[PDB]
Amino acid sequence: KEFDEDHPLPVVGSRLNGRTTQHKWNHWDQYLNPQITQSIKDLTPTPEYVGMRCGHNMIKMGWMKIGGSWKYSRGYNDRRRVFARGQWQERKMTPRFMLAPRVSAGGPRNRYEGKLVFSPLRLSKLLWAIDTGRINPNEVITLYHLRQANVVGEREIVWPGFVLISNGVRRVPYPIHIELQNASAESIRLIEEAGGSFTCVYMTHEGLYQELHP
Amino acid sequence: AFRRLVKRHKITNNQMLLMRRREPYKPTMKDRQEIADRAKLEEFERKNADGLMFVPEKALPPWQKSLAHNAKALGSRINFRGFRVRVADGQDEPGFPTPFR
Amino acid sequence: GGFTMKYKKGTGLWDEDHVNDYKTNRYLSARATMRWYQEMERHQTRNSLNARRATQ
Amino acid sequence: VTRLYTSYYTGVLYPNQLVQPKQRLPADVSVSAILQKRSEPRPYVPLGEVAKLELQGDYYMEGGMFQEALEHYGVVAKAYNYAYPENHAQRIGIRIKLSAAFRQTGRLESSLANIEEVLRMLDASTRPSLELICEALLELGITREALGMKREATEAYEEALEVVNSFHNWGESHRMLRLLPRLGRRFNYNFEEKFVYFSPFDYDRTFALVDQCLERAETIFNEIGDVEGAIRVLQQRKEMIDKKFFNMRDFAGRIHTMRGHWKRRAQHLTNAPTPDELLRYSPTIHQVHRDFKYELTAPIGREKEVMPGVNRLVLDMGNPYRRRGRLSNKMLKDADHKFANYVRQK
Amino acid sequence: MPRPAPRFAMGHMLPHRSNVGSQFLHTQRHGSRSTWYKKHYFSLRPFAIQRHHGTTPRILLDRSLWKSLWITKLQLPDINRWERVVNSRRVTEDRYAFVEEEGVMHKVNWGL
Amino acid sequence: SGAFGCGSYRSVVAGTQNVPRRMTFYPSAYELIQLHKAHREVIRHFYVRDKIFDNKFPGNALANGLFKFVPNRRENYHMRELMESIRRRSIWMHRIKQQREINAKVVENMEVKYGKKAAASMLCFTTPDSNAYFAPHRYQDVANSWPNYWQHPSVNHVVPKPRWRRHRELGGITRVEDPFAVQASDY
Amino acid sequence: PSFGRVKAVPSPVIRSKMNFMKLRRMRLRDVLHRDALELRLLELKRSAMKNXEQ
Amino acid sequence: SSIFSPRYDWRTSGVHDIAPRDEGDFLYQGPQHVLPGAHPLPLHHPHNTITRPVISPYIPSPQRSHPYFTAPLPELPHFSTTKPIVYTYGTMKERIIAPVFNLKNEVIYTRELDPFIFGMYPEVEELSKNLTYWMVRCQNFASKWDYETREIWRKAKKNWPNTGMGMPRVGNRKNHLYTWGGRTKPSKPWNMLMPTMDVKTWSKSNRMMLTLKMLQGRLQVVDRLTLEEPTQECYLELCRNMSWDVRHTGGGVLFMDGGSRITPSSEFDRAFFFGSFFNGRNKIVRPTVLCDEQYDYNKTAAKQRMKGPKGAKNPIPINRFNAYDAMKHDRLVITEGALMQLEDELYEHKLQILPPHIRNQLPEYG
Amino acid sequence: SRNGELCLKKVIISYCPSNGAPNTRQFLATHLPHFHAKYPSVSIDLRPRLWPEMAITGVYRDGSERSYNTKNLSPMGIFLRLNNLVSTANDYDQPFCASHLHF
Amino acid sequence: HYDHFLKYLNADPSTVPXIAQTWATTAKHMRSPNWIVQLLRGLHKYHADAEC
Amino acid sequence: PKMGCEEITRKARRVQLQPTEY
Amino acid sequence: GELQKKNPTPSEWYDESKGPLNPNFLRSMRSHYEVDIANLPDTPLIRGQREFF
Amino acid sequence: PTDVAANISAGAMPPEANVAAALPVPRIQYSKWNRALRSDVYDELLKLPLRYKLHDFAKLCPPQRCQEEPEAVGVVGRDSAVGYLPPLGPADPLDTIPFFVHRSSNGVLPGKVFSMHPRNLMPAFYLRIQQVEGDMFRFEEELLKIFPTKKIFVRSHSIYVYNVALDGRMVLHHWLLGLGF
Ligand SMILES: [Mg+2]
Repeated sequence: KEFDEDHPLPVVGSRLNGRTTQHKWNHWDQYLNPQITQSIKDLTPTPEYVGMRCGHNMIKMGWMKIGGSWKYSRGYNDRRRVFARGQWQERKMTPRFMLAPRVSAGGPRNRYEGKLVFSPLRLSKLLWAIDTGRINPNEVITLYHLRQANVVGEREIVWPGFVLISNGVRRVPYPIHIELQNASAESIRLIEEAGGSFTCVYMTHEGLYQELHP
Repeated sequence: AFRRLVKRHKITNNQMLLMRRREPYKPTMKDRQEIADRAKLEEFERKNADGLMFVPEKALPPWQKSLAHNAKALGSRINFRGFRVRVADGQDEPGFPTPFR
Repeated sequence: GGFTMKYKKGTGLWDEDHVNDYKTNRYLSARATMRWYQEMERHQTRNSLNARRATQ
Repeated sequence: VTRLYTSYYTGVLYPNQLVQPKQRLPADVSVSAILQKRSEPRPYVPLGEVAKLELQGDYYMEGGMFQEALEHYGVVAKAYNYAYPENHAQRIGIRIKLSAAFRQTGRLESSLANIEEVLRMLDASTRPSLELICEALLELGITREALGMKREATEAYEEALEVVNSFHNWGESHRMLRLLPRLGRRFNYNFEEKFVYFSPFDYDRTFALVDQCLERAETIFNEIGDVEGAIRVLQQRKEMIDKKFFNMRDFAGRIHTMRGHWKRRAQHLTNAPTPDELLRYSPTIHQVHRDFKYELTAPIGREKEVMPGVNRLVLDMGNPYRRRGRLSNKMLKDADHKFANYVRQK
Repeated sequence: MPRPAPRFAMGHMLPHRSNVGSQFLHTQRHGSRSTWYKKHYFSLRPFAIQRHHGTTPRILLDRSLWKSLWITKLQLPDINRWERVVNSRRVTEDRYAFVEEEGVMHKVNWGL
Repeated sequence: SGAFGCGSYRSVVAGTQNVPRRMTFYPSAYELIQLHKAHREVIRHFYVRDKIFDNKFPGNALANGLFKFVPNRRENYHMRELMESIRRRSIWMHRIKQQREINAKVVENMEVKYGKKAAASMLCFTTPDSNAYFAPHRYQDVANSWPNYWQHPSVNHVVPKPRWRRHRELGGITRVEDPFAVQASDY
Repeated sequence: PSFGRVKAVPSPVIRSKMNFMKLRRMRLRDVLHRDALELRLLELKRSAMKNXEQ
Repeated sequence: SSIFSPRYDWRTSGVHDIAPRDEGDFLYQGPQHVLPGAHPLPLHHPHNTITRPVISPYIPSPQRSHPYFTAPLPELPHFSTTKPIVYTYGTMKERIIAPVFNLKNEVIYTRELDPFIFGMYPEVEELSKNLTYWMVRCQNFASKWDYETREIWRKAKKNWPNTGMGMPRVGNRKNHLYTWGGRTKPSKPWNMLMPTMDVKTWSKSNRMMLTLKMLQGRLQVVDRLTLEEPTQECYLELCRNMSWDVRHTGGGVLFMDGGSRITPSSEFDRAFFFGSFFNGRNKIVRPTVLCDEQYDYNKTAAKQRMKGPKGAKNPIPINRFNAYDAMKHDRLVITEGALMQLEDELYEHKLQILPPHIRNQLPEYG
Repeated sequence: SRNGELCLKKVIISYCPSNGAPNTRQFLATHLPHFHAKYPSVSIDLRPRLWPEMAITGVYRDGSERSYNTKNLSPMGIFLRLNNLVSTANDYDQPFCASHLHF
Repeated sequence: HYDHFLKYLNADPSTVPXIAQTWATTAKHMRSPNWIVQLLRGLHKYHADAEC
Repeated sequence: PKMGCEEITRKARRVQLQPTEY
Repeated sequence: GELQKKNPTPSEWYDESKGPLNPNFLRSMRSHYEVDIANLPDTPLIRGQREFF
Repeated sequence: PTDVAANISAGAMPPEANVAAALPVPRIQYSKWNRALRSDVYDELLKLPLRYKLHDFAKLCPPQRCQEEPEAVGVVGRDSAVGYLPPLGPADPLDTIPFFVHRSSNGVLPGKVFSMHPRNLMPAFYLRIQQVEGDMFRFEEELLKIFPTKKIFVRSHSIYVYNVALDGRMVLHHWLLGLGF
């Protein structure tokens, strides 16, 4: 800071002060004033994007520079080429999949043909949809009604349809008449005590497709 | 199997040209291995100072919880006290009296 | 051959819809735009007329 | 490796150390005119040693030894009056400090006399510092409220506010401090470089002076019972701090750790337009003067204002297909005549 | 946005085949160089000769390159004339040369 | 057929007594949106089916009177897409009409139990933030919901007010008279 | 106690978060100053409008 | 070169002739000297109201939220939107009213705009997604061909033994090491990729670009886009009367022809479409901001004889509105039919965007 | 500056007022008045060019010239290099050594 | 019980019922005597119900 | 390769789009 | 016709309190009024400040 | 904040509290489809010093009264087992909130938890709030008051709070509901 007005400090730049490129409008500037968005080069991607990969992630060395040293990386070559090694654990002991026995010829949780693996449906989710206004409680709710109200996506609908699970709900305030498959005993009890009615409409594949595309 | 390409560091003091080790106040490799073993053993002994607290079925590892639950859900459906299922898996016996026991 | 969405081909509001056009340019002159419209209409009309001729 | 900092460690070069200039009053407007419109409705001197003495004097004043601060200020003010010509910035500042010391010791009449002399010297000066004038009339207001002139103290505080709202730039203090969080390239450690903060009370002393002015004005208004004045002063104080925060505002760049790309600091450290100057000189209100004498393009009607040339013959439009065969050249036949009729004179 | 469009495949970079690169990165052809005027590493950039790359030019001057090489008679119909773009047109003036006269730069007829 | 809200043949066979249901008021906003878009879809299907050729170039002007669909594909399109969309629109209409009848019954019961104004006030779905979506000029003094917050009248004091003036010598250009501030440039 | 290298932390990450917390407390001091100004102004406006209505 | 390089400042003399030319060079008079082009902000395109004139009631000012009317004028008839106005999370939360222009370059009446369309405040990331997709798509993919080692036509036999002569060990020597060979991973049109654009992001970015044009003040609403004759001279006369700089160098024009207010249509006017073909900076686009859902029936390379880039097989057509063309063309002319079509196609979208406690009030409000 | 006279005589700046690279235009808008008010005797000649040379030149009183490159350089850096021009005399180039501390 | 009694004494008059219910639930979970559980449930009911 | 090389003047086997894995 | 007969002079919209007007829009609106609309002074004319025309 | 197992081993608590030492107290978990508001969390929020008022927990909780009504009237606020309620608005009318928080299409609050590099399944998480409108920086300052020791970034679209889990999301949702969103 200058002691006196008569003796100002010199303007003799430093490297950090002089070696500075020109300013390009960033997201904050363009959001604050949209008048300076005049070219296609202003429309830059998210600032989390650095750019293209400019180096080699040579293992056990880090991110090395292009054109640098290659004499201390053959694991990087064995990473590029699919050829692999690693017998330091196999030299004496057998692998864990060879040591473990098989519980059955199909394996645990084997999804054999017609295993009845339902996708879960939260009773809390159903009540939330009803309170929101997606589902009309004046009518009998079915999987078609759920799919049309967009409560469940087509990704989740796999035979057999669904199971009503009472996770996070201990009391249903209004009577609800719903048709599903294999609802839990607790959820059925909650609906019955509220005054509604559940019907386990266990349908085949053709029946499911006909109910979803009437 | 250590780094053959030595790491370079900005030399701010001329004695950094002389020093070979980066952190001289840090114990050597085997010494700090022994130190870590000793510290982890002391922490384990502190954790086991109190006896093996027996745990209910819900606070069990996944590979035991549902097995122990299914092994007695049938008897639990009928509410009467004194029904015990001697499941093979579960917590092992400590071998001595425990305040939690 | 193979599977292609013929049930979607020709379903758009205009001829350019549902056409796999990968030979374009970011700037098209007057002649380029005229030829683009010409090629879209020609693609549609050739498809339709060839199908009709084969069927008849 | 951690640093104990036992030996002498040279400081680091950081953009916060940039020499910030002083806000100067324009040459046309004068403090005398402001006061009138408010009332309408060199020889050698051991300056290093006298600076030691003045630093000791302000240390005494901050510690509470008012008489010692006053005598130190008197000595250094004699030195400055001998060393500097009439109506000098350091001269008027040191007699500001002297009037403050008088007021703190209890010689309120002499304090008021010295501060009025400061005001007349500011009027005589050409382009006085905004911080200097604000501090001068702040001392004036405090002396007035010590004498018992509470309305005049509030008037002085309000004129400080009206000067700082009309001549002070609220964004120039953090022009080079706003994009500094973009220098941090590490997220697990050393992540305070992404959250570096610089308080405006240290980089804009005029802001702190006017803040204290408004605080004292609000206190006086609460003592008197002027809810309207208290609300006005608090509103203005809130507006000032909001302007400061807004000029400090900025979005976030990359969050996580970036390796390499050290040459991006050239782009990071730049004369980034502050929000204030951006909204002031938006290219639509402060338009860019564009003379077609030095250009090769002009509006439709102003065809002859283009840069002149010797023997200019309009050949045609640069139709890139003219290089092709006779059929392409036949297709590009009447375009030139139609363009001529399109850009004909009115 | 599901997998936003890659910035490297935006058609603004036709680089030499390097060590690193994505499968969707279109590099320069084998045997071809990235920069057209860089016959050697010390080759200069032509002053007024412009090679239109990518899209079709809106205004093509007679001395600029587009899908063509440099031929003297084709790119310079009259060597004493200089063509430029004035008001979205091809306007041709007399080519001149700058010479020092009385301490300033003065324009003289280039051919003469 | 479980498409309508009455119940499926499976529930009919089960004999579950779900006939007397609690009549609750339901505005059917989601159903009305779906009906709107299904109506648009049906109209667009009819348009794309009735599209006939209209070529503007002489090379393609030979078939300017025909349908762009061959007769077989036109028939198949009409048989699948058009009438499936019509059936979906009809399902939506049926559901909304059923709900409107139930809502009329509920409104009548509420009017005979409490009164006209009381029933209207109980059935009104107004939320204290409805102005933020339907009339923000009445919500400005509540909260700042502007994307450009600095221009909100509460925070409007931060935006600078330059002193612009037109210059005839520059061609009517507006220019700001505010002098620039000196910048820190060296250290 | 804020003298250079105020303490010996058990880890440089702890040092980093200590510096981060220092900067955060500075920013919070400024924010709390502004918010106290706003709260006092709001209470004054409330009292003034009440006394005006009464 | 890079600024942090020794070769950056190694040119010490010879850059500037000491003598100034006596035609354009001048001296700096002082602070009051108005220099042409000088501006405090970094403007890579320093235009003003003369070079790039804005078409709006007011010049875009920081004190105004948008350079258009905020209330209907008592001397001009006001036309509300075809669909009711709803303010979502991104809308400007303020009334937008724009004048409708007659083809005689006159303001006949005024019309309300939809904040969901022209009020979606722009965001650089969304606009960047739009622009990047458009450029990567508009690239030509057929020219991405290149030779492979197995496409070199050399004898499939080792040329010489590895240990016989002083030549290096090589076999077919048709690889990239030789000037005649090809690469192992060459560029192929089917190996290139075409990006996928979702309807949500496409519509959001297009509405942000429309809002950006409205904020800059280069949006102009006309009643019709019709020509008396389908010739080019009639189109150029219309442009000259409406002050549309359709030259290759002037501020280009982007038309969105959707028909009249009473007579909207999804097809372009025939006469105007035949007349608009002019070698300049003018482009006509379809009256829509939405797009068809893109698909890919070869996601696993099942059909090997596919010639074309990986990714979406249904890309956006060329005549669609986009950020690239909107940035390239200065003025954006939109018809009332196009406005109606945009509102009709975005009504259900904004209604589904709406929150539930507000959605339940839609039939209540009408 | 020697015995009260500046060795720098002329400052050649060349820029394009219309096309692009707004760094020199920013400099002419913000820093040029400050430099001119600080050094009035230095004559600054501005040259509007279509393809301008991104460089700043200084012509001294002994006939010497010194040019700095200002391509994509900030206006602050341009101001710094202009002050470097006005500071140096461009008469010699000697190392900083013990045998050269005394001229 | 010490923690929950402090929470109950320092609770906001609008959060007292929920904190009493949480205290009763915590007692039931930790298997406190049934009379303690019933007293805590009665306290929760006293704080929650207006007529009780 | 080169522009007019005998290696490319004559035709050879043309590579096709490779099938992906399971 | 009715509106133009009723309103001879521009309404509140013809103000410079927030920013400058646009000469292009003024020349397009000239035909709606009797007074000269496009003729703007260099001063930011304000409605309540000075009576126009 | 007492170690139940330590107290049992010391003799300060009976051995029947081993269930309390092992398992947490059984409470309805907070989710996106079930707003199980916590009185203790809301009490901590009310005790924390903030600038804007917060509504009462009684107003936050949906009305729980007798279900003897024959027809469920479509009132604005009715009984809901999942705790759904429309926004209540500001707590004091003589105030202006600098920001506005929009709700989702299903009524869910914008608090959304992500992970750092979820490909390797790393247990480091963060919260992203991308529906705030108005003064995102004032929202960020209130977030600084809430989480003092966390790293918070802000952009034009989203606000990131790093190293906060579903519990942090629950605290944020509680604060927003109390504020009136
Ligand atoms: Mg299997």
